[PDB]
Amino acid sequence: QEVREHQMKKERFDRALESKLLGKRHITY
Amino acid sequence: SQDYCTMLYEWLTQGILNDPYQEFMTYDDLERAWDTQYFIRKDVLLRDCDSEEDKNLLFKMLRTGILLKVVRASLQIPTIPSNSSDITIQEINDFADLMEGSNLELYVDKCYSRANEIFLKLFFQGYDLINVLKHLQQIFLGYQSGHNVLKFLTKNMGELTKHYRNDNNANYDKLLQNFELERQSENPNNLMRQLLMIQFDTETLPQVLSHYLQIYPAIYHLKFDINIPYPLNIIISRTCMIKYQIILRYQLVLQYHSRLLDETWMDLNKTPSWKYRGYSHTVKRRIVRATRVLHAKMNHFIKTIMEYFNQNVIDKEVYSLEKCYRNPTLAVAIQNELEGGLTNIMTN
Repeated sequence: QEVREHQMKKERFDRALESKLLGKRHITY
Repeated sequence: SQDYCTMLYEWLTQGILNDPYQEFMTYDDLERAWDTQYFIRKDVLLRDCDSEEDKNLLFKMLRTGILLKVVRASLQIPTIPSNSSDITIQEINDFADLMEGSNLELYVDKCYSRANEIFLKLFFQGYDLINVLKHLQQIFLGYQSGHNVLKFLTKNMGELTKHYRNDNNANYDKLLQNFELERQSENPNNLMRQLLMIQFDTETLPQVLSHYLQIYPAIYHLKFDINIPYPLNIIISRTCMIKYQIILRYQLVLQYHSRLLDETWMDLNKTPSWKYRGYSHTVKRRIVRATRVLHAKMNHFIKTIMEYFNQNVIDKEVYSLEKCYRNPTLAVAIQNELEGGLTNIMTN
């Protein structure tokens, strides 16, 4: 589970960086 | 639905979007200047698109259409003939049969593989993605390019420290002129180096690191940037650019500190006022030897950690990125591998 939590920390950092980088996810009408 | 099957076939084989009745499940903007946003209409979908499999199917179809439209806009052709590849797609005739059978998935996978193959061939033979990645590794990662940045540092030693000690009112026009003359002397074949632009940030490197991460902090206010054009911007996003900027600033800090250490050592070893002793000093082994031992410890720390980094992180990532594009299959997969490597570098 050590590699699992390491990958989870990496994914959390990636999510934080993607949210900081202009938020490419959007929804329109 | 004979019209809807034809529209879907056109979208999956040429990427041409013609929805005058707002019936197709996907439509793009500009009907940011080069990158248009593709909106998926859930009110006119053919399935639920809620499960992971259906979401991946929809994303694959949308990526196929986007790649087709990008190839069309790059080749300046109204349509992509089937002779450009070895994959042919048959038009849908029975909507119920297509929905109930796996023929839809087969055709989608076939067209997606065809689009990915065409895109990879184009970006590998006409755009030289290998040269592009080599140039970006030389610019931001310092891969086999330490000489240029070391020469730049040695040429702008006083300018950098005076800009870091002064406020924002200090004119950096001399540094900008040095950078532009260096870029002009650089060979024009290197598009990345010719498009490299320099700028000043109000925040420092530890400041931006604490702003981007969960850590705590007027030095090192310089940075560089590349304006990724079309159609390369759909692959090279801005998050990888910011990662490159952060890595470049970190490497610049390390190289400037090592240059300061080397200059201090050269002064200590070449100044006669330092290497001279006598007149019953009784202070030589107490002061000069002490500061030399301190400088040797600082070297055996800084150079050692820099070697460890550039070997077990930088070199490994360079080797992985060099071996990844061997017989590629998906440009999106290459980009995902690059982003994962950058994330590993940042999270080490």
